[PDB]
Amino acid sequence: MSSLRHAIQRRAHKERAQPLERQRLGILEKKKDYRLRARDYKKKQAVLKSLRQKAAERNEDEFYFGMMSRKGPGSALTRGKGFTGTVDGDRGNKALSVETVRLLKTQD
Amino acid sequence: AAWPKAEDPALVQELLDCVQQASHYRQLKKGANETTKSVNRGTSELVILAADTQPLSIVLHIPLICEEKNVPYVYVPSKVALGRACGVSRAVIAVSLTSNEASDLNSKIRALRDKVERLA
Amino acid sequence: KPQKKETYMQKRAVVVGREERKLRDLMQKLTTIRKEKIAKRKAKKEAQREKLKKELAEIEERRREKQKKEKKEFWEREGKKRK
Amino acid sequence: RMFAKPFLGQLGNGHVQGVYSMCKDKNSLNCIASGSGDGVVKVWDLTTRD
Amino acid sequence: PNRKKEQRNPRVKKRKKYEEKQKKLRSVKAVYKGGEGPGGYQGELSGIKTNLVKSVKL
Amino acid sequence: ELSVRVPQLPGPPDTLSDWYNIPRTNLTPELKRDLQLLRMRDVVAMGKQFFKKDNRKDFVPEYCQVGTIIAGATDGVSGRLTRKERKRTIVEEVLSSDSVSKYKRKYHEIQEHKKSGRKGYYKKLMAARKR
Amino acid sequence: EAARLDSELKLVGEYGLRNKREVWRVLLTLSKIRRAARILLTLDEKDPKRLFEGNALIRRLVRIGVLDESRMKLDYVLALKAEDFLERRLQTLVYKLGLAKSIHHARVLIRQRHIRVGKQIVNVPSFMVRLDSQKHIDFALTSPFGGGRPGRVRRKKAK
Amino acid sequence: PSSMFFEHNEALVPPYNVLVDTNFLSRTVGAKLPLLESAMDCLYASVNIIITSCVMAELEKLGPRYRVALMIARDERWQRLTCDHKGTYADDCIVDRVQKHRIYIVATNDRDLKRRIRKIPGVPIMSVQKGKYAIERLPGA
Amino acid sequence: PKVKGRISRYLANKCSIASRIDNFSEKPTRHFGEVLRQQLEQRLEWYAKG
Amino acid sequence: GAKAGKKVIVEPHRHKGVFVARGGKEDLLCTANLVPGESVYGEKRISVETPTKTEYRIWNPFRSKLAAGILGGLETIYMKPGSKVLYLGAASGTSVSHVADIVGPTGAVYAVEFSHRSGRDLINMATRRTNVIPIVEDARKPMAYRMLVPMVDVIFADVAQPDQARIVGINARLFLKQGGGLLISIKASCIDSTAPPEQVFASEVQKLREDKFFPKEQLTLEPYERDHAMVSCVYLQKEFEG
Ligand SMILES: [Zn+2]
Repeated sequence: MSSLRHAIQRRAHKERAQPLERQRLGILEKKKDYRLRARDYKKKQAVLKSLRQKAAERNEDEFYFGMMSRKGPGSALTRGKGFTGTVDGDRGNKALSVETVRLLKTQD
Repeated sequence: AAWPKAEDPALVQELLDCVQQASHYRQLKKGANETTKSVNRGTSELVILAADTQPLSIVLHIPLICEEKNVPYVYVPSKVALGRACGVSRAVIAVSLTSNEASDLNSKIRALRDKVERLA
Repeated sequence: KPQKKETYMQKRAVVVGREERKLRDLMQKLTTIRKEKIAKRKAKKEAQREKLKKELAEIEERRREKQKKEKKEFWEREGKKRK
Repeated sequence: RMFAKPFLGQLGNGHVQGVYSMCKDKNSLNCIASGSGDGVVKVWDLTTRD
Repeated sequence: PNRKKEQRNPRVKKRKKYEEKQKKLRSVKAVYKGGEGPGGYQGELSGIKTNLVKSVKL
Repeated sequence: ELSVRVPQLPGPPDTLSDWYNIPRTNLTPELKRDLQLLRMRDVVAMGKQFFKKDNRKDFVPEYCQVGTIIAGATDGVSGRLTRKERKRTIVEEVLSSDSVSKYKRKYHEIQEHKKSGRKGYYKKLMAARKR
Repeated sequence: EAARLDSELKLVGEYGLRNKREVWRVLLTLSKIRRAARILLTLDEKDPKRLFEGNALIRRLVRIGVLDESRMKLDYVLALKAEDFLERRLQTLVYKLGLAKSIHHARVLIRQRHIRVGKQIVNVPSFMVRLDSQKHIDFALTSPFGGGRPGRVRRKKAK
Repeated sequence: PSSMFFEHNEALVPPYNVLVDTNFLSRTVGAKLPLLESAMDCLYASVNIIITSCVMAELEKLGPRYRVALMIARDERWQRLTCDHKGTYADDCIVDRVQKHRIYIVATNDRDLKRRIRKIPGVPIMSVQKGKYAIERLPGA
Repeated sequence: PKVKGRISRYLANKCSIASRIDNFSEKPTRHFGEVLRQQLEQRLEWYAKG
Repeated sequence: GAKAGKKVIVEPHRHKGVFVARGGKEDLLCTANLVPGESVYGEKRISVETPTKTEYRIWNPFRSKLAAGILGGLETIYMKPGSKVLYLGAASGTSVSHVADIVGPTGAVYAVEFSHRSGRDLINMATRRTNVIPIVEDARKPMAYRMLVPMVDVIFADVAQPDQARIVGINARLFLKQGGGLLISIKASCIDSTAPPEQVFASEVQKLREDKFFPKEQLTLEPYERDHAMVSCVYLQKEFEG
């Protein structure tokens, strides 16, 4: 049980460190750090597998009405060197009319 | 002017005996300013006021705060007897004896303030 | 995309004073200490919640064991009555 | 038949044994009395039935 | 096993158990603990919450 | 005697009729700083004084009014802020008070604990490998 | 049961007792006194047994200072309690008379022989102090709070 | 509530207020056992012993076979707590009363009401155990 | 110093006595204030001997 | 502490007419001042210059059992602005000023004091506030002020008497509307000094129920006063107004 064990039965076992001749390579990854690494990789691969399923089973004739108010991801040919697959969003700025810029420049 | 005046038949001496008991128990504040500060801090359980005071307006000003805080007050007829009962070697005209959560004096306090509430 | 040119609404911005910058820095420091304190309190409460759920699961295991024992005692008494 | 609800109340705690005699006051309007089986009588006032 | 300096004396253990169970009581109910101080009324010193009803609904 | 009337025909309430007309909050940036300070007043007195945990989603109430304690006539020697301490906002009083170094110390401990292993650590590991 | 554990812990904390054996000891003598009071209430009023035995019981409790001198009925003798008995103990009387700073300080003083009850020093903290003997609790003459030698750590320091 | 130190009710000091249920009352008349005398002999203290109108209602709703227990309940020297609710259900009446005020000793004998009032901290349960009464969760007795 | 605060406390005591005497009378008097002013004057003479 | 000159903000409470002024390290309770620019008994008050005449006055819970009950957390206090309040036990008019500041100019507070010098202080503060009328009479005999008190909505009862339930029963039989709110402040050491306070409170609640009230809330206002309770009850109904 738990009362049938001495304090030397309860005593913790220490963890060894990376050798000092090899400490420049980083920390010695043990089971806990390996579990963190494996959890992050399995999570990222699960998201990527779901994205690959969604890109495979895509209707080529789909029509949402946000397509008339968004700029598409395009291709590398149409966009150019600045091509990421992400749809570009708006930063909030807008082209500003001349009367309001006349007001702002009088204030400045 | 002192309408809750204590009468003779073994109520003044019960009051002064409880006063001496509380003064031994260190649960008692002496003098007009200390009675006033104890009533305004609300720790007071009962307050004894002398009635033989040269001009009585001092032990007339204390009952207003006692009636505002609703604590019992009672006049004993001798400030010399009140000082002798406290153990002061001076004449005391106002005595307020406080409350504590654990004592055996509080039974005397409770019976005394029942008699005083019947006196009022 | 992080904008690289400086717009006119960024060029015309007023340089803020010293007292308002001291108030801004104080508000930054207070909001960070508040966020760290809230995260610590939530971690402690989640630890207490998981300990409570462990002990609740142990109590439910004991309840299922006593329920099975009382069920078998009752049906052992009734199976002799229908025999 | 829906609003036929005839029970209104009960005078006090009642008696200990059963009520074997009772009599109203024919001059007043709220004076009742009732004498029980253990020989105790009670005078009730109908305005305060508590 | 190794036991505590508190556990070697049965009075001091029951002193520290009462000090911490009187401390756990203030976190549930409200103790009186003296009225207004000598300084007066410095406000309700730890918050006032408006949408909290703490009365025993009879 | 009897005159031609003036014809005066051309949402949420402005003033509360039941609370003696508290005006609606003019949500200035100073009042917003004051309300953030009031929801973080547990952090301000750093553990010396804990507060009732009132945590709604919006800390700004609908009706407020920024006032000033005038005077208790019984206490006026130490229960009275001096001229060099009567400040404009509440955040200015918190900053003029002490333990701003205590806030900075706790902030730098939090900053070390949050920069503990994120990316400068990995840049240092990569440099020590490449050397 | 949790009610018994919390009640006995309140007694052991509020009066600086050592264990629950002292609580059970007081509860046993209180139950004996209260059983005698119930047996005397069984009889009718103005029976000579109830009259003289109840007067003996009430005079005994008033003389040992538990029952108050105001209330002297056998119903209040039934309404007696263990908080009143532990209040009549000596250790809480030293704490309430203020010779000691806390109840554990009072137990420490009574153990190492500083206070005296009347004439003789008292080594036991559960000494049931009577009402007549309540006033004569003070520091003994051989104690450094009473007089005589300045004491032990004082002697080692003044050498 | 005030006077509650961690499931220890400090509000109950003698004279003990004891609520009586119909099961306890029928069984204490059935066991040839005097009610106030046996309660005082159980607690060694002066009881005042109360019966709600739901309890009197259930004793009256039981037939004329229980007329003796009805007269025993209708003894005059006991307090009658009038109830202001609808159903005349003694269990919920007793539990609501005890949950509000919590100064009472509940005297029952049914295990359903006993398990229902064991959940709330600091109420003793008095039950007749064929020779005398027995008080369950009172620490002073 | 100390004598200034001592005279301040004594003056506060006698001013409290004078305030309650002048207040709680119906139509007040003069001679009790005269007595207390003589007492303050003889104390002003008393502190000079030292 | 809550020093003079600190900036606080003043938000409404859950109750009507009461506000809570919070700021910095101390949140306190206040009511809108009826006569602005003057304190009654030397209390701290709160001036806000609206974008002058607006002032709030701080409500001491250690001095007034109503503010102690509000900070304890009563479900309602029955006194909205414009509701008549009969105050019994209006000793010197300290909390009566805050009740009058709650009920505002269109309400009325009938403050009954028995002693005469407390009556002088009450007549002074009711000279200041024109909606509190002072009645120097014994609250045990409500036939004296039946010309003065019309049928009020709320009764406050802060009398420390052993016959407190009978006093409130006859005063509410004479001057309280059908379904009338009241708050009674029970002090156990003055009701029954020997008995435990929870038993004293249950006995006083039972006496009110015999005197035809229906009790709906009860709190022991413990961090402000020892062995005190505040019982809220409705006269002759179960709901408050109708
Ligand atoms: Zn019922």
